[PDB]
Amino acid sequence: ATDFSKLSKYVETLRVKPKQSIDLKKDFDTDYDHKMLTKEEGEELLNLGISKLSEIQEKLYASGTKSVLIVFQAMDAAGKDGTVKHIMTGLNPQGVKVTSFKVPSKIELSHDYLWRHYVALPATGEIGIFNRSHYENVLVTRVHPEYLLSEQTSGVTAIEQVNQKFWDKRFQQINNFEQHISENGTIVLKFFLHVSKKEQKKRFIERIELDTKNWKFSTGDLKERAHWKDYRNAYEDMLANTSTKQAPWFVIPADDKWFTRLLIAEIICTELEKLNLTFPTVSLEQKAELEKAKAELVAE
Ligand SMILES: O=P(O)(O)C(Nc1cc(Cl)cc(Cl)c1)P(=O)(O)O
Repeated sequence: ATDFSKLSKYVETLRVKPKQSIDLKKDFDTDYDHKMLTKEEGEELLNLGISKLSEIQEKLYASGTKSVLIVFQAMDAAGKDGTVKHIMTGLNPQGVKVTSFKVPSKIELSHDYLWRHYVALPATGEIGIFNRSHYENVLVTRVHPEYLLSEQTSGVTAIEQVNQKFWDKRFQQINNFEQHISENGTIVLKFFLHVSKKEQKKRFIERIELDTKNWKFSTGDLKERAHWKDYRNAYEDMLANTSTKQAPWFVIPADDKWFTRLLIAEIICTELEKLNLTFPTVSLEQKAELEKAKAELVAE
């Protein structure tokens, strides 16, 4: 009945189940038109979600036991960078690291495609946010197989060699990677921000018309949009083969940003709450030390 219980219920429908097939036009909304709360209420609940998340982070850091890896993927202008900024703003910098994986360096191209991601994994007690991730290697690379030609370790000397079997094998490799880290103390949560083609267009135009922001918009941004369908295919096949119970994907409607952020904060808090984190407790010995310390201070 409660608005929070409505949200909690709705959130469980966003998890990609391991056995399901994925049609992003039909099975998953870019916009939710049955919202259980107003924007204003959503904004106030998001702030609580960020505070709860900061509390969890501090308990995680003080514990130094599990690590947390949060992956974000999205089409351009879905609101991924803003979502990451908004979260980061409310967390302590000491225990939290954002890595944005760009075009690989020459050195990175001299290792397997997973190496730079493995290198950047979170240490125990830390939270690692991959803003773009290892998944780029079954997404941007799949839409533009020509990139595989610069990958010395990938074994591809001509794009005609690349077929469904090449992608199936990357999905297995990615799954093995995430299972391993999951079996060795890392909680893995993956978010695809799902924005409609129409809303992407409206965001592109809005930016182009802002004399304050339009220095940021290139011709290349259109080019990736012209591959909308190829990206959708790549995303579908990936979500259908790399969401496990242990490392789930969540598809988040991205067309209303406040709602996107709310949902992501909720899911992260919900999932991390299963860890039952608590702050350190003060033992009798420690209590005696405190009382002694305070006595000495007062005695000065
Ligand atoms: O990652 P975000 O989606 O937040 C991205 N926003 C954005 C906006 C426009 Cl109108 C065009 C393009 Cl190509 C991107 P950013 O500029 O915040 O990184």
